[PDB]
Amino acid sequence: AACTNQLGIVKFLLQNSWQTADISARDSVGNTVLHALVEVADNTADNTKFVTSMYNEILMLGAKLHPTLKLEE
Amino acid sequence: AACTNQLGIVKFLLQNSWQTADISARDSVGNTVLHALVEVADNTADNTKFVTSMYNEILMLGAKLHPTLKLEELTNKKGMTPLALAAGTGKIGVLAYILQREIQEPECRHLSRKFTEWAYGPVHSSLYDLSCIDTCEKNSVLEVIAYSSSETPNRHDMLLVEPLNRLLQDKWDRFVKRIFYFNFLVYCLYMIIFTMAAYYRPVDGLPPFKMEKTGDYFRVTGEILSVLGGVYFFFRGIQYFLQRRPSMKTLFVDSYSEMLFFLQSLFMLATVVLYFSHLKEYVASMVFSLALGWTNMLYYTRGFQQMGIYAVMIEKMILRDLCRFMFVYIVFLFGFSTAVVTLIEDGSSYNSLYSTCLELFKFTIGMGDLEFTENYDFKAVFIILLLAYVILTYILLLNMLIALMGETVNKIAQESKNIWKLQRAITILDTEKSFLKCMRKAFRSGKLLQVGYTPDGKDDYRWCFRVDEVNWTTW
Amino acid sequence: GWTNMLYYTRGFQQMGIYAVMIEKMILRDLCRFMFVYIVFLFGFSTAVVTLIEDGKSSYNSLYSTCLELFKFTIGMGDLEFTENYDFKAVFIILLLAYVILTYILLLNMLIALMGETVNKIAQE
Ligand SMILES: CCCC[N@@+]1(CCCCCN2CCCC[C@H]2C(=O)Nc2c(C)cccc2C)CCCC[C@H]1C(=O)Nc1c(C)cccc1C
Ligand code: NA
Repeated sequence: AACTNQLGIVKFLLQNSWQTADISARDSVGNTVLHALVEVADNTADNTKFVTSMYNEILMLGAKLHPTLKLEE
Repeated sequence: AACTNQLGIVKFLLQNSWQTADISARDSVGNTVLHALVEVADNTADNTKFVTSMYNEILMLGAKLHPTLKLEELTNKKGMTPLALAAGTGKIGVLAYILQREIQEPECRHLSRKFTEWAYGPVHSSLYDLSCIDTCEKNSVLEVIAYSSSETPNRHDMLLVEPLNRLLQDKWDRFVKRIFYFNFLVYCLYMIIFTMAAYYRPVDGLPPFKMEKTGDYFRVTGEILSVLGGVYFFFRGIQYFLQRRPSMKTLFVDSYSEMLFFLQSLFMLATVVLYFSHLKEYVASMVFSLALGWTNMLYYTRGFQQMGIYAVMIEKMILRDLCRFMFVYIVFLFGFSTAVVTLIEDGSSYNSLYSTCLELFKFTIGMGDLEFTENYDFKAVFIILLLAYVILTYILLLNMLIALMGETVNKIAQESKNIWKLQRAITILDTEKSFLKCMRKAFRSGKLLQVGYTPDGKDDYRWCFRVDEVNWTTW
Repeated sequence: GWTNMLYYTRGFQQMGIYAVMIEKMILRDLCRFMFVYIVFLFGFSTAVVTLIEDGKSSYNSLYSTCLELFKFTIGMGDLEFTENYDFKAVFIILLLAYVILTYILLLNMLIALMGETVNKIAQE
C-alpha cells in the first residue's frame, strides 16, 4: 500500500478495528515500510514527490500510534 | 474528403443512405485512401496531427463497416503498403503513429500494434507487433529505411521511433555483435599479413621473383593471401553495386565505405597486373593499397558507440570543413607560389613551381623557412610576400579552420549519433541477410505470442517484441 | 612522482577543478584521438617503409620511419627526409595525405572536441 500510493488504504490498515497491521514488520530482506519506500524511489519528479509525502505521512502515523518507537532507526 | 480534414463528409460518404463510397477503392496509381493520407503528410506539426487523427478515424470506420477487411495491408501498384510507403517516403510522424498505434475500443482493438500485457502496480509489459517490420518479410520497414537513398528526408531520424531502435539493439546484442567482431579480427589479420608481406618485399631485380630461401615461401604465401583478400573485396564491391543498383549521385555521396574498399581492391588488382608485367611501378600501386587498407579499419569503429560517433564526426569534417578550407588554401598557396617563383632568378634550386610550392607548404606544417632567399633580386618584396602568405594562411586560415570545426562540433552533436545508429543498422541488416536459412530463422526477434481475439473470434498470433516500462502516474 | 603532485591540487578550488578537467580529457578525448591517430600513423608508416628502398639514417626500418612521421604531429616534420625511393611522386602524395589527415584534420578536430567537452562538463 505504501509503495503504490494509497494513503487512504494505509491509514485504514494502520487504524482499523478488525486487525491492524504492524508498522515495524520486516520482510525476508529485513526491510521495514520505510526501507521499501526508499528502495522504490528512482529520482524523478512525481516519484520523489509521492515517496517523500508518504514517508512523512507514515512518520506522523508511527508517532501517533507508537510515540515511544523510533521507527527511523 | 479525408486529405482535406473533413471528418463529417468521410462519415457521410461511408454511412449515407443513397450510395456508400467504397473504402478499398484504388486510384490509377493504385493508392487507396490510406496511401493518400500518407502521401499528404509533410512532417509538420498540425499536418501530422490531423493526418494521424484521420488515419485513426478512417481505420476504425473501416473495421466497423468491414471487420473482415484488412485495410492496413492493401498494396498499391508499387506493392508498397501504407506503412512501407510512410517508411520509404520519409514521413516520420505517420510512422511514429502507426508503429505505436494503440486502440482502446474493444470492438476493433485488434487493429492496434502496441499491446499492454500486464500492469501489476506501476510496471507494464508491452508487446510491439513486428509484422512487416522485421527483415523476414519483403519490403520490411527496417530494410526500406536502411537502404533508402540520400534524397529521402528524415532518413536517419525515422530510426529512433519505437520499437525500431530497441529492435535493432536487440538484434545486435543477441547475435550480430559477435559476427561483427569476428569480421573485425579477420580484417585485422588480413591487413597484418598484407603489411608483413609488403615490408619484406625483395628489392633486387625485376618482378616476378624466384622463390628461393625459406622465408620466400612465407612471403609468397602472404602475397597470395593478400591477393585473395583484394579479389574478395573487389567481388564484394561488385555485388554491392549490383544489389543496390545505386545512382551515380548516391555512389558519390552515401557509399563511401563501399567505394573505399572497392578502390583498395582496385589498387591491389593493379598491383598484381603490374607485378606480373615486370614493372617496378607495382610497388607504387601496392603502397597505396596499403595505406587505404589501414585507414579502412575505421569502418569497424561503427561497432563501438564512442568510436562510431568519433568516426562519423571525422567524416563530417572531411566533407564540409576540410574541403572548403583546402579550396581556399590551394588558391592562396598557388598564388603566392607563382609570385615567389616569379621573383626567384636561376634557382636545392627553388626556380621551379614544385619546389616553391613545397616550401610555402612547409610554412603551413610549422617547418617554414624564411631564408631560402639568396637568389632573388629584391629582398623587401620577397619578405613582404612571405609575411603576407604567413599571415593569411598560417595565422588566419588555420585558426579559422579550428574555429569552424568547433562550431560544426557544437552543431552536429545529435546528427552524428543518428548517423552512427543508421550505420550500425545497415551493418545489422547486411549481416543478417548474409547467412543461411537455419541460423537466420534460428535468431528471429520476438516471440509468437497470443495477442487476443480477432473479430472473427479465433486467436490472434503476432510476432511481438516485449518492452518493460514503469510509470508513476496513471495507476 | 612529480606528476602525482596534481593530487594535491584537490586542496584549492580552481586548480582542483582544472585537474578534474585534465582527467576528463585524458579519458574521453585523448583516448579516442590516440586510437585513430595510431591507426593512421601505423598505416602510413608501413606504406612509406614499403616504398623506401635500402635505407643505406636508413629509414628502411619501421621504427625510424614511424618516428619521422610522428615528428609531423609535433610541428617538426621533414617532407624530404629520405630521397632514397624510386617514385618521388608517390612519396610526396603519401606524406601530403598524412599531413592533411593528421596534422590539419585530426589535431584541429581534437581541439574542437576538447572545446565541446569543456562546455559540457562545467558542472560535473
Ligand atoms: C569520409 C567517408 C566516411 C563515410 N562512411 C565511410 C567510413 C569508412 C571509411 C572512412 N574512411 C575512414 C577514415 C576516415 C575517413 C574515410 C577515409 O578513408 N578518408 C580518406 C580518403 C577518402 C582518401 C585517403 C585517405 C583517407 C583517410 C562512414 C560509414 C559508412 C560508409 C560511409 C557512409 O556512407 N556513411 C553514411 C551512410 C552509410 C549513410 C548516410 C550518410 C552517411 C555519411
Ligand atoms: Na616547427
